[PDB]
Amino acid sequence: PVARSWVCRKTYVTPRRPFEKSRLDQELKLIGEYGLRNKREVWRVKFTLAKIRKAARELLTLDEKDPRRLFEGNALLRRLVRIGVLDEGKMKLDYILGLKIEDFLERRLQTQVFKLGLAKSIHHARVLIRQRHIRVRKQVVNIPSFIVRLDSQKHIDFSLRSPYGGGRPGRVKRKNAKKG
Amino acid sequence: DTVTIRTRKFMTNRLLQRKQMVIDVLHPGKATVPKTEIREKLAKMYKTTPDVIFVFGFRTHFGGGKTTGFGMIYDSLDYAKKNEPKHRLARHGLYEKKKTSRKQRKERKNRMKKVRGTAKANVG
Amino acid sequence: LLLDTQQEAGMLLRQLANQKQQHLAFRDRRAYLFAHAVDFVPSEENNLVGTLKISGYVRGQTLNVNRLLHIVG
Amino acid sequence: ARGPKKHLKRVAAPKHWMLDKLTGVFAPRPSTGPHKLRECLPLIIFLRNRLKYALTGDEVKKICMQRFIKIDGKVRTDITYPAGFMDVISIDKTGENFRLIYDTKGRFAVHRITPEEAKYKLCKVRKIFVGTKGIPHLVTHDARTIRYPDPLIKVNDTIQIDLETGKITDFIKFDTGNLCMVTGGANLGRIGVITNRERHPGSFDVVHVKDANGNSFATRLSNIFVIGKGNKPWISLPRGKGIRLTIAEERDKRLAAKQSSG
RNA sequence: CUCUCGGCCGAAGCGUUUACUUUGAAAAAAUU
RNA sequence: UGGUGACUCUAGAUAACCUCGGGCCGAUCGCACGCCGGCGGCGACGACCCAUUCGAACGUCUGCCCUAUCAACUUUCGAUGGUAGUCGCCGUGCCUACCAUGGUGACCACGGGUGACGGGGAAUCAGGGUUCGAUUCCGGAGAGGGAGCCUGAGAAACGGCUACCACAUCCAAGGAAGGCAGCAGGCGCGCAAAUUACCCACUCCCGACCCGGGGAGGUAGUGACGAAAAAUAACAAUACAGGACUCUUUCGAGGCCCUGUAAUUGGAAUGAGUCCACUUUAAAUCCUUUAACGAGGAUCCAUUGGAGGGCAAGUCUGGUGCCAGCAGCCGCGGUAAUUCCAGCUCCAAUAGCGUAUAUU
RNA sequence: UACCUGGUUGAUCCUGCCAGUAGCAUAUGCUUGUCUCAAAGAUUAAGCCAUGCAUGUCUAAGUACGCACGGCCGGUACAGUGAAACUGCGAAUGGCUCAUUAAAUCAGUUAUGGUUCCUUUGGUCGCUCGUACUUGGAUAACUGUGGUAAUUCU
Repeated sequence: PVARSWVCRKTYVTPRRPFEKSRLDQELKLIGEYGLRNKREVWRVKFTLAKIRKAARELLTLDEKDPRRLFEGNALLRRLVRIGVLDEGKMKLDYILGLKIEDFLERRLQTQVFKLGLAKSIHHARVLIRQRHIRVRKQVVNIPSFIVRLDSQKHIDFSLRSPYGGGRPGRVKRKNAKKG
Repeated sequence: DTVTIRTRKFMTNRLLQRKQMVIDVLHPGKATVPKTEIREKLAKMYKTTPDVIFVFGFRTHFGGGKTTGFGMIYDSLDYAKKNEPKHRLARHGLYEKKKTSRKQRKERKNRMKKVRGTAKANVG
Repeated sequence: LLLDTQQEAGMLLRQLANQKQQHLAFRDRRAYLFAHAVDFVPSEENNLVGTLKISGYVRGQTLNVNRLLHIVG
Repeated sequence: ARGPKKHLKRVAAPKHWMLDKLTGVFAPRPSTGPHKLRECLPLIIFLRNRLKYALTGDEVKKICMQRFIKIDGKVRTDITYPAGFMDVISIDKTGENFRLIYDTKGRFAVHRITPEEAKYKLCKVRKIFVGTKGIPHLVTHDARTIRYPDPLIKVNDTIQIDLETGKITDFIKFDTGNLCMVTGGANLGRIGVITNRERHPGSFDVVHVKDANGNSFATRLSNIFVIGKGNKPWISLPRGKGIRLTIAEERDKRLAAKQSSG
């Protein structure tokens, strides 16, 4: 006996067919649109969406006045509204099945840094996040797969310690300015 | 100068004659500050001498802002000596640990288990 | 293994004393010997030849006199 | 095993203690005492995990051995002492008096009590027997055997006793239309009025209890504790009055508190 | 569904017994 | 008297008994000391018997894989039941004596097998299912194999004893001492699995005990079992190249973006590492925080498989010539080989990717 | 994600298997920059083990005549700390493994009105009509003499 926890999951599933041209083209189009590292990020978002839809489809089998269905349905709806994937008007359990992978990929920190004009490219956005130039509210966030909440989007800043933020220019400018 | 000390959940534990609290240290430019500076700032904060304040468990958050630790101010040094663990007293020089390892005294215990009577104190 | 302390040296001798031995077939089929002490008595010093007395432990097969002896060099 | 067990694992400990999963391998194994270990708080969990007066078990030992903690008016130095239902814990150094009363969700709520309430306690009598030259004895739920009781007190009744003398002050009869609380099963910690009791000879008799909001439920006699005469309780109640809220009402109250306090 | 004892009701038998179905209370934590 | 659903219950009364291998009925310690020569306040160790707590142990009902090339089994030596006893903590063929001939079975007894400890659970899965579960939680069993004990509340205990069986250590040859399916470690076995490290600080446990002890447990070392996050570069200007908006019959003319080839340039941002210090901790290490150094492609250079079809991506070039070989399958190779061996190029996944095997 | 593809023929449609496909666990090969968790001598040999460690324990409160002590004040019965030893408790928990085991174990459900129970907690302890202002013999530790090659022997 040890005081250790062994709970862990896999966050993706490998597809059934290895070489299908339509799936390869669609996944590469997603990677190019959102500047992702490999197919595993696409598969991870796809697996998250599949879990959400399985939960909703399990909820829709119950009676409309069931207590579990109401409680879990409003929980799932509020969770999907808070990340900005659902809207307030279309906050119903039937609309959850109409969700896309591209809906969830817009909510990444990479996409939101690119959209707000902090970066000039989606690849530049991934670099800038990985380089510790981006902060959210006050915490420096180094993860590009950071899902931005709807109340957390309005203030994404340049992390004052960064050269693009407050000050202290980096290694290259200090070396080049110390030439003469 | 820019180092700021703030206190979360505070309690006067009269059962152990102390005041226990959670400390946040804000140091936006520097590294994680040493314990002596934190002890001095709690000493000026709570009007008590820094020789009785014991602080520990300081974790610096990612990014480089806050540091969160735990702190205790005792009423006197006698209560501090009676109620602190010996290792937090040894960080202030109030304790001295024996220099013998485990294995030496385990083997010594077995060796004197092999012998009987006042001859037990001779072996070593 | 480390060789820094005499305790590590005793551990290393314990390791070498208890190994699975790798056996070479060429050694095991011939009868070889490592010379621990070599003495020489010349038959004639002008001839520069004589009887050699090489002493050591027999390690391979049973050492029979009638077979020829090869000195490797 | 070859004899009685002395250890206890955290994951095999009772869930109402609310122990972690990575602090250790071992839970506090309670000592034998007036309460079952499945139905008790050891003093280390109360002093360390609930009240936060101590940070480690060494500090619990250091507080208990300085003779500050009383259980039913008796100084206890065993840190794993089994403290149970209706139980009075007095800390005279800080001037605090707590009762261990079950919470609505099935846990032991720390209920601070006014110091003149800390002089008495309620006990559910477990058995009646006549022994040793015609002397009757009660045995209660916390193993206090009381000789020479009132002859009207029967089994499943409750008694209010003074802690300094250990003698009965006054009792409540088990009957319908009385206030009770649940100490076991799924409905643990709920307070309501006895509606009826159905008899099943050779088996468990079942009691139906109606809540103050009209919610009906059932338990066994082994899980009923009469706390009031009629509707008024003989003790102070926790912050929740023993009314179980569904998860929807708990969510609504949480969102209301979030809206009110920002 | 009812005749007797007690305050329109509570006790007593039920009703040939089941299978079925719904409900209630018991079904350790961890894991799901 | 009191109680149960039901006592041969509890309590009461009477007549006696009460074991020398004997039943309780205080020849014990501490702290303060104080009041009418004598009385005393707290506490610790005690104690037959009740109850309580932790249990334990015997029972009730239902539930398990394969096998009939196992169809009848059980009872002389208890098999099924009765009566009286013995033994046992107690109920009982648990054992004895005397009796009766019963008991289980195609609704699969009995026998054999299991690469069978059982559950909580795990993998896979539309729904139904299949397979796994030695493995940290609960229960059982056992300490080389059997057997018998002492002590004790509790063991048929093995880091207790006594034997026999099998191994095996020191001998001065008479004797003596053993038990890692605990923690490390070693040999052997194998396709197959880590350090003879540090600490009782955390979690708890034991003791006469706030103090001592714990290879329990914790902390490091080894660790591509497996799971989570996530680098290997981004941008700007030019030279070509596309696709759009405006003006033009059209050609064309532009200020609108995009793309790589850049055998073209340019400074900026960095983490890897190097390494003060603080923080972490029982002491450390790691992570985090931070001074200083650390980036132009000959580097701080990403692999593993494949390119006829299934199945994504070459009828390229050279060599070989039914050879060497490739090829899960269909097949390729016998002189233009899209399949071998290489070079170039391309394709898939990517810090991972092959192959063998069990399984879904 | 309730899915299929190649191969029997001159060609076709079937039955039918083989092969392909994806996951999961062991092993092994090539490769490996950062960070968080994390299984790990189960399978075969419940095979065999060098060495070291894994269970000990004192409060004001059972027994202190070891100068082992700085040390009282001195006829102070016992100032205090206290090795050793006697006494008491624990060593029946924990840890390891999965050989045995097929209504057995185990799981859920119930019974002990058929039994025992250290300890904890509460009850009870002039309820007996029959030297005490204190009873007796030892035995460790200590001193001294030894035995055996050898032991936690005596």
